[PDB]
Amino acid sequence: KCPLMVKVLDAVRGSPAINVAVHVFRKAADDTWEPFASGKTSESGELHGLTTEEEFVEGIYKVEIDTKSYWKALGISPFHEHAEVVFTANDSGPRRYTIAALLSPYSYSTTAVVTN
Amino acid sequence: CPLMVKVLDAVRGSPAINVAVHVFRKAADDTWEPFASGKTSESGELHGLTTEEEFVEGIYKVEIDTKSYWKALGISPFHEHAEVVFTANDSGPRRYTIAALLSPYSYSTTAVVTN
Amino acid sequence: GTGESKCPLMVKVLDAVRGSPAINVAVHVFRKAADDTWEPFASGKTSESGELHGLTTEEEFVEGIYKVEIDTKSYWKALGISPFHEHAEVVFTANDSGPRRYTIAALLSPYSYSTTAVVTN
Amino acid sequence: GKCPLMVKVLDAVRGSPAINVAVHVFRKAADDTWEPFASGKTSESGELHGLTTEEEFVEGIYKVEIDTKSYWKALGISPFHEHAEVVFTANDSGPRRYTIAALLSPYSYSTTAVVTN
Amino acid sequence: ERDCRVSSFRVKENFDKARFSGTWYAMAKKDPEGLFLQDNIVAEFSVDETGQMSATAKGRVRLLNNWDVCADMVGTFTDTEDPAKFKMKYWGVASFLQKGNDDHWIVDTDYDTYAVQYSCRLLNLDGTCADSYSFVFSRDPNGLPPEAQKIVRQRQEELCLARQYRLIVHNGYCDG
Amino acid sequence: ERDCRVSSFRVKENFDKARFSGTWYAMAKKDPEGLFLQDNIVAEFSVDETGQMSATAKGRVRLLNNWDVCADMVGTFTDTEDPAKFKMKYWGVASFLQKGNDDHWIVDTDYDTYAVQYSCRLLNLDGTCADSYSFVFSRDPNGLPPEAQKIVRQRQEELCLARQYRLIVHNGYCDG
Ligand SMILES: CCCCCCCC/C=C/CCCCCCCC(=O)O
Ligand SMILES: CCCCCCCC/C=C\CCCCCCCC(=O)O
Repeated sequence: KCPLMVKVLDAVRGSPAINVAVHVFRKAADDTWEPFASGKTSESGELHGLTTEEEFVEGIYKVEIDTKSYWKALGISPFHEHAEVVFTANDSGPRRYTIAALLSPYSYSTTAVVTN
Repeated sequence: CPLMVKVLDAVRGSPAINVAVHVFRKAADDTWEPFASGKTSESGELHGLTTEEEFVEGIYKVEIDTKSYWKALGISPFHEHAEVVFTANDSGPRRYTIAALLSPYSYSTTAVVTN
Repeated sequence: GTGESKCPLMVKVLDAVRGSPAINVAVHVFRKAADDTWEPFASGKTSESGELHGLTTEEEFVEGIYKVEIDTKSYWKALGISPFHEHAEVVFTANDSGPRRYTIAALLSPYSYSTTAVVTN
Repeated sequence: GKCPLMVKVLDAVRGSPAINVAVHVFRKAADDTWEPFASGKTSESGELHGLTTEEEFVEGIYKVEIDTKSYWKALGISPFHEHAEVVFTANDSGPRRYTIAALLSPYSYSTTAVVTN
Repeated sequence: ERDCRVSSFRVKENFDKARFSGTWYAMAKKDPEGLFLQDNIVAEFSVDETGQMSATAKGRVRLLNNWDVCADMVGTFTDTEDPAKFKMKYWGVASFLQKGNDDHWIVDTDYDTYAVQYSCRLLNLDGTCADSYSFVFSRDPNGLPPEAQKIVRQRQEELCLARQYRLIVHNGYCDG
Repeated sequence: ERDCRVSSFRVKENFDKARFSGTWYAMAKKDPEGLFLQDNIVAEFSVDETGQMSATAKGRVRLLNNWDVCADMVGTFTDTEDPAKFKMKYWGVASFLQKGNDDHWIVDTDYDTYAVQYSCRLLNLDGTCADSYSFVFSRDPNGLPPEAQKIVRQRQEELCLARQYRLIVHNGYCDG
């Protein structure tokens, strides 16, 4: 199945954070973020299918979540421009990764569930 | 103080001002004594709850009234209140600080213990 | 009066230290009584995915105040670390506001936890 | 003619300040790169005071980068995150006093802003 | 000299749920403490198979600092000894929205033009009201004929709420 | 006096991965900075279809302040121009456990009795070691015959690590 899944939750409304812009990058030889993958969260708050076992290779990744778009489209003025999660992936055998972010105007938490 | 409580608002981005806090200790039979109580200040902290003297050992419950905080702002929040429950001073002297980060459908709680 | 059975209440636990499903965690549920006592309501332990399903039925889960108590201390000791918390309590009113499904999710650390709810219209 | 940006970092695992956490502050330029704006390390109580002064703290987009990786590796754990990354616009309506706060775990961090007038 | 005990207030005689059903625009409201519905308030009343009344309001709610949202409310009415007095159980489709359970009184209506509703949330010990809200509704959003307005003012006076109602604005803020 | 440049260190001649395979008990270790494996260390060396060497290891790790856990480690060796020198990519089955990529040298072995391994993680500019670890392995956990001990001491001396190895205890901590 999917080596990378993102999940987003709204801490204010107690529900799936639907249609959130999520962008992914892989750090380059030259320290530049190369556009890698892109999408929007489904009904359940879940971006599935971002990449494939093969294409997702050892490196450093930045998952950027467009929290600010979400909050403004609802009429709240957020504190954060976006939410970055920067991590090394695939350096330690073949594994599945799950980013989960829980959103608030002036706050967010992110967590990882990597499976052996 | 032996016990400090800091509360934050994850939504408005500020101290949670006037959050009512009610601390209990556990009785020999298994209920709670209203040990101390107060309200968060303009910075959201509750200093002067107790003294080293009275702050004996045993099981303690810090109960933060979040419902009132949120209802006073339009929202029907999910939680009645927050409850940190911890054993204190079972090896002499320690200064505990409970910190809560508040949202309508979520809170996180943390202890900063030192000494 | 018989209806299809998808869980009105699901619990989910995660280990922030190990990056994995918090497996075999003791979760107990109580409903506040007329006399303000917690009456034992539901009981169970988290599966391999970190999820407690099938805790109660639509019908038995009625308008009240509930305490979900998670045995964080048991999980951390049975693993080596000395936790700060005795357990993690989640106190909340349920079913006062139409028929809804509830989801408690807790994220665990020795000196910290966070809880969050996902209620569905 | 007291600093406008304070950082508090906590350890969710040991239950104490994250001491000696390296914090690096950047600001955004016309062309879209980051100026090394400020630099420091969390103190014995995990706070970073005197990062900057009201006047140099001009308007713009700002990134506070918290070195979590070092903190955790120096304790045995191979953590998940490279570092923690708060990005916010500051001072597009007069002055304001910011306190970025972070709660830390190997596979999770939460971050939050306490803004004052 | 004016008796202000809520139990002394005239309510609708032989109130008829069926003639009351349909759309009612909120034209004026007296707010309680912790006011909820701001403006743009429109209710839709129905009667059940079983004869129970229910309703389904829409409106702008100003949450937090200044977060505005269109609330979809829903309320169900249980009957009492008196055909014009109900207990209203209510919540919004979105759960973060206010829930509750309020007495709900049809103080007066002619079914075709206007209704005056009243709710007492909290009592003083002499039986007078410590926290109440009251809505004036009309079948027609543009306003009331002079005969209707006159009755309405008279009812506002009897609820001891004269001059305390806020005017409700309708500007299509809540359009699908 | 004694030449201490890592590039001057003698390694195993025509090292044979196949004779090297099987179980090796860790008998002494020179810790690097940021030490990982504590004690109860046992490695299992194998060779693949392709001829590539790999290994497994079990061991007690102390994490945080004082959290002890049995680490299940895994490593893969890519070859180099020298049959005794490898690059080891390694991680634990549990991802919170240390990962990395270290030089891995077989300084000497017997295949039957003892092996001495060495890793240089960081260099000084004069070619000497700034951070290294070294393991002494035996086929039998009880210890080494005097002839093996003599050679081992001699190898420790030449890696410029004399007197610097910590004794690895084996008390069944990692069973069940
Ligand atoms: C010299 C490596 C240990 C014995 C070979 C076993 C290789 C297979 C296990 C994976 C490597 C894990 C060892 C990395 C630990 C480095 C030194 C330390 O413990 O501080
Ligand atoms: C009296 C309200 C309109 C008629 C009932 C409409 C039914 C919709 C469900 C209840 C709406 C909630 C009204 C409770 C808030 C009243 C006071 C306030 O808005 O501040």
